[PDB]
Amino acid sequence: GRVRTKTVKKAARVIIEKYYTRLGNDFHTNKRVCEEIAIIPSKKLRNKIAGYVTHLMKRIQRGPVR
Amino acid sequence: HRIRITLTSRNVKSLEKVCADLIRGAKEKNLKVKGPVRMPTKTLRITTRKTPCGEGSKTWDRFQMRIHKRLIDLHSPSEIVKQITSISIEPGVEVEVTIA
Amino acid sequence: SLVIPEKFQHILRVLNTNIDGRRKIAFAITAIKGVGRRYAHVVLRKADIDLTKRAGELTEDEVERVITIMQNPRQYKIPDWFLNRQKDVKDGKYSQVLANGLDNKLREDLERLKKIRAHRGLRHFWGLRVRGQHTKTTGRRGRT
Amino acid sequence: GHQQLYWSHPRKFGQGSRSCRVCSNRHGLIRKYGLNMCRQCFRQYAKDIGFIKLD
Amino acid sequence: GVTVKDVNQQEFVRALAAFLKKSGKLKVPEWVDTVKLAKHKELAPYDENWFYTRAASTARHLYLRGGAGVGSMTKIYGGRQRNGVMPSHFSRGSKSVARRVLQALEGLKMVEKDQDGGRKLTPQGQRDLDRIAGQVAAAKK
Amino acid sequence: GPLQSVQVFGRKKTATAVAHCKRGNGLIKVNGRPLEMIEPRTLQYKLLEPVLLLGKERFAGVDIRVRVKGGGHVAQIYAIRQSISKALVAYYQKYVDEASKKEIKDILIQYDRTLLVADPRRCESKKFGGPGARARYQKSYR
Amino acid sequence: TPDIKLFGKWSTDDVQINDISLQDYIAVKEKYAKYLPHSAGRYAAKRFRKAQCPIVERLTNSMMMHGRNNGKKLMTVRIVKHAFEIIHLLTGENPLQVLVNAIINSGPREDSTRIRRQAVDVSPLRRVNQAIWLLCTGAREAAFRNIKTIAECLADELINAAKGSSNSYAIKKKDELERVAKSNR
Amino acid sequence: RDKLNNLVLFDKATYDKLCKEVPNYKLITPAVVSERLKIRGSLARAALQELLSKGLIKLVSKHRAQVIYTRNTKG
RNA sequence: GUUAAUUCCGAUAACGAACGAGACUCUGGCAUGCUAACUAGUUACGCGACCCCGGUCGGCGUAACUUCUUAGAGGGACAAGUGGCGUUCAGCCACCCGAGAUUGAGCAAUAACAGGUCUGUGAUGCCCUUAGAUGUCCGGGGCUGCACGCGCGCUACACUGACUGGCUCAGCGUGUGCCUACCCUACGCCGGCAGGCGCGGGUAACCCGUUGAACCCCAUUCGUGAUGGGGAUCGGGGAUUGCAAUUAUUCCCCAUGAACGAGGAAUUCCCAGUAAGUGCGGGUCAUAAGCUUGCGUUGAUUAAGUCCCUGCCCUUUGUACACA
Repeated sequence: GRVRTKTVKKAARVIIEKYYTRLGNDFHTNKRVCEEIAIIPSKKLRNKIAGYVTHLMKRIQRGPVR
Repeated sequence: HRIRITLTSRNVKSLEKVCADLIRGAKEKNLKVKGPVRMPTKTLRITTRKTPCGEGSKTWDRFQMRIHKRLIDLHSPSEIVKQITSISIEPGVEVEVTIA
Repeated sequence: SLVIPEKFQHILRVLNTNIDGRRKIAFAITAIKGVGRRYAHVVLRKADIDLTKRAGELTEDEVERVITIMQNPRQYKIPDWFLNRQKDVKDGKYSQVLANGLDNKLREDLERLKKIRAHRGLRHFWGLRVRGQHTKTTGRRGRT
Repeated sequence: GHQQLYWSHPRKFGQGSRSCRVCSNRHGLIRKYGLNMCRQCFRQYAKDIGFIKLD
Repeated sequence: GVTVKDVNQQEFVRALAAFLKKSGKLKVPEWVDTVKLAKHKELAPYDENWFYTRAASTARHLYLRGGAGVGSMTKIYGGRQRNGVMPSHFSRGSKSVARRVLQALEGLKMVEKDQDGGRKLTPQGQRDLDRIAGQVAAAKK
Repeated sequence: GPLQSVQVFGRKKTATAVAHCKRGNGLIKVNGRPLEMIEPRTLQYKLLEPVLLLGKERFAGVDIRVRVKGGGHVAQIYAIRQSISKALVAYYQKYVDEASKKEIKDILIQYDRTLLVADPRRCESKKFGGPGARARYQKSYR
Repeated sequence: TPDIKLFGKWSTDDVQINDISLQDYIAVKEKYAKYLPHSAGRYAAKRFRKAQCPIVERLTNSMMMHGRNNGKKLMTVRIVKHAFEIIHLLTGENPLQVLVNAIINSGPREDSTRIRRQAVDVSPLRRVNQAIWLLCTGAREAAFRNIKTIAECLADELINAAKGSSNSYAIKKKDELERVAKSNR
Repeated sequence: RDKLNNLVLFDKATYDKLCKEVPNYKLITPAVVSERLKIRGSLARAALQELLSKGLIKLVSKHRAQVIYTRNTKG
């Protein structure tokens, strides 16, 4: 059971909405980008947010996101 | 001249700040100083009952008190050691100064 | 050497108790009351006896010697910590007692406790536990 | 005498010579590390002493 | 040559027991053939010369590590205390038997008492132990 | 000349065995004694696995001395079994070419993961209300 | 021997798996054979990872039962090794081949279950499991309160199961389960 | 209900049978020897030690629990 | 639809939200990279001892270092990548690379229990006693009592075992007390043993202690006999703690040697370092673990599903129940 929650998902949507140019495709790049732009108090939550950012960027490269 | 400082503390980052301040003080006062040696920590374990009486499911607590100890050697006279240890003390860290 | 020899006895008569010669010596002595495994090993070690032999190849003068050694523990160099009657009440003699005087001294100690009417003798006469056990939960198959 | 029999009991041992240092009762004493106090008051004042439930 | 670590210890202790049978001057106590080796054992040993084999074991333990007094000997010869109807535990060996082993190996020179307690092993004993190790090696070759 | 000291550890649950490789002759010993006398003696082939899988030529030039602490019998046997293989892999990585190191690593991975990768399985803690980590005491209804 | 693996003194090859249904579930050929069946673990973490465990290690792990023997794997490796020695000194063939033939001739092809019970066929891995359990139960029943040792009893059970003379307890329970399944169908 | 009447030492007929038929058995092991000759297992192990001292059987693998002996070689 | 989850996707008279879960802290392996080490070791030497240049030495000391030891900042894993299923969203399975691709504990929402505790309190309300006391102390007994039944545990019913020697491996830990009168023990003698006597070390990575623990490994004795399994009961004796052991406080020696041949209906716990075997620490302790809580060794079978039984959670239906 690996399902993300709303505190990960809405924060990741705000990060991609405000910083779409700084974010990219590579996980180990945009993980550090999200670390520098957002104050996340824990590495586990930071990795969850970065993984959902990578998955939304895959959705953007596949097509439009609602 | 070989004066020994023992740092015993319950909290972690406060003890780290105290020993880092002692390292910076020894480096600014420019004496022959050894590295801070970490003695292994001690976890005081207490296992008692949650219930005051003995009526209910058998539950047990795990009270853990983690104590830590470090040591720093100094090659300096006693006045330098007292001048360093009399500045920037906090209640989390107990300091023991041994002359010999 | 390991075949059945002559004069092979199946039932030995040593201290009014039958001994099966099918068993080894150091454990067929133990069928006699008052002597067990440790005291049997001590007697067969203090006497010049190879204990690998069975209980039917050993001779009659040799078992008379074994009887004399078992009846006289002091004179054949056996210390005073294998004896079941250290510091006896009546004679005060350190000795090992064999298969009839064991029960005789046991019932004489019970008769002494009965004669003095102690709590130990009262619990023996009542048939209960006497070493301080607990009869609430245990001791059911002996009493109905 | 009354002074000779009011304190004629040896209190050098046992669970009645020692007691709690809050309740002064003779049950559930935590004699470990010189606490010398009952487990209910230990649960009450473990936060003030320094014992915390980490794991 | 070789040391005792190149030698199988199970036949090596029997070889040094045979060496003590060949020598025969250890001044054994009178109460050897009637004593139980520990408080937790049950029977007397099946072998009549267990004292020489245990002296061999004492020699190789003191060769491997020194400073082993009576408490360390009771620790290495401790085992299961089978209490009967109660669960079994660990118990130490008997003090006096290993003490007589040390008194024999001090009466004839194979060990020597050391400072701050303990028994070390003398170079004469090391000579004899490595020569019998070479004997067991030449036997197994 | 240059000392080719290679110090490689291998970890069981408690058993940590450190193998030490250098330049020398074909001798392998653990705590001073060789592999021929390590009790239990049924796991002699389990200690001779890297020798039989890699030949005597690959071990003829490397001497191995292992210090051992922690664990049990099987734990220390598997700890030294992992440590001598990882020390040989690190020696062939550092001082000779990487191709033979890669081939020997491929042989070890095709044989068993225990030779290189340590097991992360450790003893789970006993809980209150049970005699073990998962078992519970026997509940009595009425 | 860097080319071929010698299981003790026994070769990996010359193993003729007759049943095509068990060629994936009997892992004895060329990949999972070792020197000794003793190992560390991890084979029972995943569902179908149990099939990749070798059958000699599975017999080794299934032999240790009944409280007092749970946790003596070196000791039951000694048992299995001496039992293989007795199997070779009686039959004269490969004891691994004798054990594979025992699994094939002792594994029941049908069983009864509850959906009044109905007869259904079993999985091949389940059949290997049932065959190992029945032969281990027969060996332990033959060695319980007997002069004949556990290695001799396990050797006699595997040889009687490979022969199929209806003398092994595993063969008898296989015939009993086959009769019950033929009855309630 | 049943009691094993096993012999403790050798009879003449049993000793001749152990000298005749036992070195012709494929399994020469003390449990099978005791079962087929109605003797003790310890007496069977002593008979195996006597046959090892005589030189009629061949050891395979000895152990503290079970010893394994077989026949002489064919060639 | 999906998930361990009111966890999300998406429709939608809903929108904005809040507690719980999730998130959080600690524990465990991954680091040959950083910080450090004479209260821990490694490698090279100076020696000394032994065997025939080489090997060993926890026997000594030192020129570097943290790989083994310890604890701090950290980093590392997130469904990250590929191939399938699926509104192509939420998500699921397998696999390469990889130490982990589901470790465990704590905390844990609203509301309720006529649950337990007045025998934890100098937390406390009401009632009772209060001098021949229900206050307090002393001496003894009892809380252990025994035709019976129930519950949690320990030992076995054996040859996969018992006994005897040899060998060989840990970490949680604890250790000299306000009153407090009571610590852990190295080593040498006396004794079989419990133990006794002397000087030492330790307020603890210094000393116990390299914590030489068991099962397990090897070699004899046993031979299917309630037998060398088992140790219930009982007699005689010797010591330790305490003012006091009698109702044997506990430990040791000898001897007596019962049931028990795998246990009926019924019932408990569990699926990976798990169950189970096995031993070691703390609390109870002056003397003490057949209990409990932690830790270590060996270490599996079977399953990756289900509402069949027992219960729980959403939707609908029926109710003459609402101490339901």
